[PDB]
Amino acid sequence: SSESYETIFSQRIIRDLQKELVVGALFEELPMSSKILTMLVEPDAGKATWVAASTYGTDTTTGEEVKGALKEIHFSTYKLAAKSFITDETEEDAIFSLLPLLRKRLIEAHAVSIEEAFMTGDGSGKPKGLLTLASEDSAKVVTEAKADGSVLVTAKTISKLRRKLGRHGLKLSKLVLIVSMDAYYDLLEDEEWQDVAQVGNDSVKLQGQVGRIYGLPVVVSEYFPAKANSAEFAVIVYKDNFVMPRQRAVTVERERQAGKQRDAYYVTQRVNLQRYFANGVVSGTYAAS
Amino acid sequence: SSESYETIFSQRIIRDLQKELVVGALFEELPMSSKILTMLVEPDAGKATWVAASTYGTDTTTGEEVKGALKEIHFSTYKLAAKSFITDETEEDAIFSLLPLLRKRLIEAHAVSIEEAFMTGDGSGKPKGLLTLASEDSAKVVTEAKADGSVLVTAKTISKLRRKLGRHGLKLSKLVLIVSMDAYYDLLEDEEWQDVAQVGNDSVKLQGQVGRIYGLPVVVSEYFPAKANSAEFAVIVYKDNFVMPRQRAVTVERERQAGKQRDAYYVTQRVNLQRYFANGVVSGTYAAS
Amino acid sequence: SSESYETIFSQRIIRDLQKELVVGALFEELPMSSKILTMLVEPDAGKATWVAASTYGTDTTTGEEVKGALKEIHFSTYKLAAKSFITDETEEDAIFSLLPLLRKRLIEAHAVSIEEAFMTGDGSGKPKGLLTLASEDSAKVVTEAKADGSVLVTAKTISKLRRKLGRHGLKLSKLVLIVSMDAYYDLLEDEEWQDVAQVGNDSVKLQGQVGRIYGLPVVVSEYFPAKANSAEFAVIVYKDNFVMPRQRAVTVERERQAGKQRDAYYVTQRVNLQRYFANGVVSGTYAAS
Repeated sequence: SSESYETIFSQRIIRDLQKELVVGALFEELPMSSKILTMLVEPDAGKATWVAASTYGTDTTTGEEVKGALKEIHFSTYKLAAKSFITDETEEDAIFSLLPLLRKRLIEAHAVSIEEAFMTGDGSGKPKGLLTLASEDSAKVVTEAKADGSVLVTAKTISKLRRKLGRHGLKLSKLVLIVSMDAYYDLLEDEEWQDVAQVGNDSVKLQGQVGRIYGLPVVVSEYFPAKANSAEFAVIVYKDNFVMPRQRAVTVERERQAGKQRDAYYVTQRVNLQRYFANGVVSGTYAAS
Repeated sequence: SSESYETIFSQRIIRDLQKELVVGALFEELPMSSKILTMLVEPDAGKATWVAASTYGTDTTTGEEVKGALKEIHFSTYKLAAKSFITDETEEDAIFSLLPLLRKRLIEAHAVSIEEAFMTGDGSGKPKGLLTLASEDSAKVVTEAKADGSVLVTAKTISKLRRKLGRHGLKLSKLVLIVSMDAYYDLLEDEEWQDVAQVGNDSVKLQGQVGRIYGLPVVVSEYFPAKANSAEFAVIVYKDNFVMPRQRAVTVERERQAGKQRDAYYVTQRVNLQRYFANGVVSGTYAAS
Repeated sequence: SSESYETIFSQRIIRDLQKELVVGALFEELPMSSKILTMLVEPDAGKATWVAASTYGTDTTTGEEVKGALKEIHFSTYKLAAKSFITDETEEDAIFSLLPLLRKRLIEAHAVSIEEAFMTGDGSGKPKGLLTLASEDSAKVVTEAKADGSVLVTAKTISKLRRKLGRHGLKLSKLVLIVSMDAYYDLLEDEEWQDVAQVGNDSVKLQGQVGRIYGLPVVVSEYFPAKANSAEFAVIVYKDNFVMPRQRAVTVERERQAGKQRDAYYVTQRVNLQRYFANGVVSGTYAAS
C-alpha cells in the first residue's frame, strides 16, 4: 500500500519550484480564498498616474485621461487535467523513497502543458490563453513582414510594435518580447541589434529571458507557432495586465481502488490567466503572406 | 454537511408536489411492498359469472369461455434516475438556499422526460408508453384525418371511437382526452365547441385540464409527435384501461465522488405503468399516409 | 441630534412592508449574501434526465446535445441608493416629531424608481430590464394589435404565445402578463374582453394580482411608453422565468457633516434580479407595426 498523503507538502514546494520556468508568466499571484476576485479598477490608460495636487482641479486639457481601456476584471480560476496513475501498487515491497523521484518530471509535464495553455488557451481544462486571447484584441498587425522571406523581423517590426504599444502600456515597461522560434530565427542573423540582438546577454541586469532587442527579453521557445502564419512578437507590458491568481494548490488524492490494480494521483492545476485592460500585447504577424 | 440526508428532504418533497404533473398520467398509484408483484387471477374478460348458477350452469358455449384474463397478472417496475450533480467543489460557502433555489428542476425535468416516456415508450427502461401501447391496439386505426391539409374531424372520430370502446367503457366518468397542441390549434379555436372544445373551461369545475370536449379534460402537445401520421387525440378510460404500480418512494444518494471535484447524486425512481385486458385506447389515425 | 442612528430598522422594516408593488417588486427572491453568487450549473436545458439506460442510450445525435449548458450562473448585485438629506443645522428648534413626519416619501421615491428601472433597464447598474428584455429577446413578434386605434384587443396573441411558452415551460402556472393602461381599458370593460379579465379579480382566489386571464393576472403599473409602439403585454411565466437574487438589508447612511447649511442621509438598497434561463418571456405584440 504505497501513496498515502505525504508527497503533498513536497508538491507544494514543487509548485514553488516550478514557477521556475517563466516562459510566459511573471505577474501577480493573487491569493484566492473565494472563487472570483473582481475589481472594476480605475484603468491603466485613463490614469493619469499623476495629477497636479497643487494647481487646478483638472479643467483644460483635461484630466480623465484618454482611451482606453476597459474590461470588467474578475478572477475565477480554472482546472487543468494532469491526474495520473502509474505502475502503482507494484511497489508493495516497501519502497517509500522511490515516489518523488518517480515524480518530479510529470509535475514538470503538467507545468509544460500549463505554460503552453497560458500561451494558448480558450478555457477548456486549462484557463484563458494568449493566442486564443489577443488574436482578437489589437495584437495581430498584418503585415509587418513577408512570410519568412527576408523579413523586416529585425527591430523595426518591434519598433512599430513598441510605438503602437506606447498607449496600451507606456514605454519599455514592460513592453517585452516573446517570439515563436522561426520568428527568432529571423531575429537570429538579424542586423538589428541596434542596441543588442545575438547572442546579446547583454547587460543582463533586470530580466533578459532568451534574446533582447531594445532590451526586449525575447522568449523564443516555440510556444507560439510560426509556419509563416502565426505569432512572432510580444511587445507587452507584463507588469500591469495578465496575472495568474492562485487559489490554494493543485493537490492530489492518492485514491485506492480504482480497478485494474491501479491507484491515482490527481495532478490538477487550479489557477487562471486573465488580463486587466484592453491591450497590453501585440502578437505576430508574420502571416503566410 | 449538505449534499446529504439533510438535503434529500428538499430534494424528495419535489416528487410529492410534482408527481402531480397533469400532462400524461393519472391512475390509482399502487403502493408497493415487494417488487416483482404478480397476481394469478383471470380477470373478467369473459364473465358472466352466474345465470343464477341455476337449473342450468352454462355448460355449452363456451368452456372457459374466452380469454380470460389470465396474463398472468405480473408487475416488474423500472429504475428511473438522472444523475444529479452540483458544483461539488466551489460552495464551501454554506449557500444551501442554493440547492432549493438551484434545482427543484431535477425531479421536474426528470418527470418531463418521464412523461415523454409515458406517452411514448417501448417498455424497457421505461415501463409502458402510451403511443407505443397505442401502437399495438390499432388505436391509430386508419383513418380519421386527412394528412395536415385542412384536417376536418371535429369530435366525429371521438363519437366513433367513443362507440369503439363503448364496449366496456361507459361515458364520461372518467374517460379522458389528450390531444396535440397542433390539435389544440386545428380544433380549439375552431368554431367548435362541437359539443365543446372551446371554451372548455367550462366552469372551471374540479381539477380538469385545458379545454374540454363533452366533459373530458384535455391535454396537448410535444410528446405527441405531430407529422400528420399520429394519434393527435388520446382517448381511453384511464380507470379501466391502465394503472400505476408505483414502488420506489424516492431515494437519491449523496455519496461523493465521481471525481474532478464534482460528485454524485441519482434521482432513483421505480414506478410502473400497467393495465389489464386488451384494447383500451383507440386514438388516431389521423395519418400522413 | 438625530439622523445618524436612531430610526433605521424603522426604514428597513417599512421597506419590507412596502416592498409591495405587485408588478415585479415581489418575484423569485433570493435573499442573497454573496457578492456574486456564481455557479456553473446545467439546469433544465439538454437533458433527457433519466432515459431507459438499459439498452442503447445516447449514441448518435448529438452528444452535448444542444444547450447544454453554461451561463455561468453568476449573481452579482445592483446598488440602489438614495441620497436625500435635509439640513438639520438650524432646522432643529425642537422638531423631532418630524422624524415621525419626514421620512416615508423617500422609500416611495425608492420603489418607484426601483420598478421603472426594473422593468426597463440595461444591466449597467440596474439589472437588465424586463421590457427591455423582451426587446433583446425580440419576444415581441408583431403585429397582433393595430397600434393605438382599432386595436384588436384579443387573446389569440395570448393563446399563441401561451403555448409558445408552453412549448418552453408549461401552461397555467403561473403564466403572467403586465399590461398598459392603454391595455387596461383596452382589455378592461371592453366587450369580450376576452378570454377572461372580466371580472378582474378574476376570482380573486389566488395569492394576489388584479385580473386573471386563465391564470394570467393583469398588471397595468403604467410604464409602457404608448405612442402606438411598445408591447402592451408581458407574456411570461413568472414561476419559470427570472429570479431575484435580492441582496442586502438596507442601512441608510445618515452621515452628519456635510456641513455649511446642510447634512447627509444617503440611503441604499442592493438586490439583483436575474434571468434564469433562455427565452421565457414574450410581450405584446401589438406595436406601431
